[PDB]
Amino acid sequence: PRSLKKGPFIDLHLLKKVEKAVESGDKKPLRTWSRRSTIFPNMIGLTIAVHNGRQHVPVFVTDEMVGHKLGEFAPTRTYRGHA
Amino acid sequence: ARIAGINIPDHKHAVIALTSIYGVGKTRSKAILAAAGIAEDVKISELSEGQIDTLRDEVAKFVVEGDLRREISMSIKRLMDLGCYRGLRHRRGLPVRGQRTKTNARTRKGPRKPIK
Amino acid sequence: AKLHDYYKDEVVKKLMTEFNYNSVMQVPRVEKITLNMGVGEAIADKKLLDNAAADLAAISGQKPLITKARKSVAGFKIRQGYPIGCKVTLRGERMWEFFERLITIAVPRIRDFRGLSAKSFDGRGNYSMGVREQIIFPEIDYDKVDRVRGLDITITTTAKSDEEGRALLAAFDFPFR
Amino acid sequence: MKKDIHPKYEEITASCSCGNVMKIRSTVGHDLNLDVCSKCHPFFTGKQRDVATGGRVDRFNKRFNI
RNA sequence: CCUCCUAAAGAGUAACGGAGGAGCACGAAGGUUGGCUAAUCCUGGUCGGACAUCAGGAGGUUAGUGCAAUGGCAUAAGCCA
RNA sequence: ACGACCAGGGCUACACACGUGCUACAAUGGCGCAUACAAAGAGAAGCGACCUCGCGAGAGCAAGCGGACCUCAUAAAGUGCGUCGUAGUCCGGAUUGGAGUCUGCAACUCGACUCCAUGAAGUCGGAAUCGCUAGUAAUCGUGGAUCAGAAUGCCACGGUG
Ligand SMILES: [Mg+2]
Ligand SMILES: [Mg+2]
Ligand SMILES: [Mg+2]
Ligand SMILES: [Mg+2]
Ligand SMILES: [Mg+2]
Ligand SMILES: [Mg+2]
Ligand SMILES: [Mg+2]
Ligand SMILES: [Mg+2]
Ligand SMILES: [Zn+2]
Repeated sequence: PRSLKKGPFIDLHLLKKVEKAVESGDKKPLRTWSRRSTIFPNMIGLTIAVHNGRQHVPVFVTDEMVGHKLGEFAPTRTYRGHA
Repeated sequence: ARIAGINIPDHKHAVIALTSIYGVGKTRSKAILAAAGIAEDVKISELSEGQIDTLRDEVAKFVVEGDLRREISMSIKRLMDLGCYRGLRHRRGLPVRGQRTKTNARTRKGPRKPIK
Repeated sequence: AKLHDYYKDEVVKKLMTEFNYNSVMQVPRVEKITLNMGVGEAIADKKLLDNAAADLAAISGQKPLITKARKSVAGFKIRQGYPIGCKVTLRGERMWEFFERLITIAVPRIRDFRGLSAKSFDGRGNYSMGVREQIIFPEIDYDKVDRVRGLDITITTTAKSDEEGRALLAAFDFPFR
Repeated sequence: MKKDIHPKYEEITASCSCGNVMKIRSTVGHDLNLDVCSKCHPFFTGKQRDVATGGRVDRFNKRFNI
């Protein structure tokens, strides 16, 4: 986990994008690769297509998702079952 | 000898006896005892009722037993609802904290299941 | 008897105020409280049933009836007239006393108690509930008991509607939800 | 009720941590000492705090401050 | 040997006609006095589940009869003491 | 393009089978307080005393020192006193929840460490099978390389024996 004195980590570009979206009021999914980026309060309401390594999967941001990071909601490997 | 809605063994030392409560380990018990003014080595038997009451009060300060359990459940349920990686792991019944699964995950997985 | 006395003066009055009843006899009253221990494990050995009965007696000052199989069923491996459960029906002052105990002591002693089911009324007034542990009653000693067991409480009342019954119970400061 | 088949049933005093004194008829025999009662039990006080759902946004605000 | 149908509304009535049972049981499952009323379903209820035990309603003998079938049976011939 | 650059993912998946290890299953022990005796090493984009703050991991301040000088760095098993009294326990620590620290552009996948909570399996292990003849086996700690960080591995060092 991130050190508290350092503050939370968000990619600059992604932050800028988020800000732009907020300014607009638009509801089009934003395709991003920044899985390591922490979700913010201002990020709520937006859909953001997080890259899973192969494809971009849309994540509708909720109140409970805030403290979390973006990669958590974008499962990377696909396992069904052995038999 | 009932603290936080559960019966507690009398013959055991106070520190260890408190540990019978879901919500307190050793350190917590020690802290409780300090708050009370009661010695660690003394048994639950041969205590004054006032002392016991004080101990109960001290226990009440921490989230213990059923209350704690419910909270724990909620967190898990919350995670499940989220559908985050940890939540996903929980729903599967496999190690959350990034442990290996190829071998040695038998605490989560239970006993070995033969291939049909 | 304290609770009966309370009912006589206050609860009835409250009920009248609420439902706007014409007759004082139209008011609901708790007819009987029925306690039951279903004990399937008795078919293996007789003593367990006896123990259960003793526990029941300790809980409620009456000696229990030992109920028997109405019909034989293979699914549970029992024959007709097999001593399978034990039951106490409480009426009058003793019943009132039991009720007093239940709410003022026993229910409070329930481990992880966050209320009683409000939607548990049969549809015609008569409330029912069940306890997982017999040790919630201060009558049973924690050290003495060998087998953990429980019982079902059934509060039968004169109430025509379930809502009325609920109201009555509330008037007796019944925990609910 | 029947004379001999029934267990002994006599009035006892049930003391508590509240200071509440409760004279009740019971099969216990000896004087009873309680931990909690109906008046004491944290139903009205506890159950508001005991759920503790809260929110994440506020938590985030608290610890980072931007 | 018993029950039903064949059997034609008294009785009886045949066929290598159509269907089923008996070769017992019970010192209470007999006598009597006193009391009681079933199947099944729905709802609620610790473990407890389609199905034990407890409530309450619907239900109205659809149950029961020591066993085949028929005729009976609440005045119960059914179930307790 | 079977060449080159980039971001994200994977090499860490998980019905299962095998190998090599670590930790245990306790009392020749656990826990608590006190207290003794090493060796061998490393260190400048490094080792970092003291003092202050932090339950703690650590943080702040900041000497020293390319080092028989200073630092890592308190050896641990042990010894003495106390406690537990054979229990799935004051054994055992897996797992999970919450709160954190540090490294690093960055710890979701996927780090280590700390605190509080949680307390699985396991009561010496079937057929079978391995190592070791002396300062050896067994057991106890310590250091180094690789390294921003990340060892139960490896290579070393001493203790008891
Ligand atoms: Mg004729
Ligand atoms: Mg004729
Ligand atoms: Mg008669
Ligand atoms: Mg007769
Ligand atoms: Mg590999
Ligand atoms: Mg194996
Ligand atoms: Mg076990
Ligand atoms: Mg290193
Ligand atoms: Zn009280």
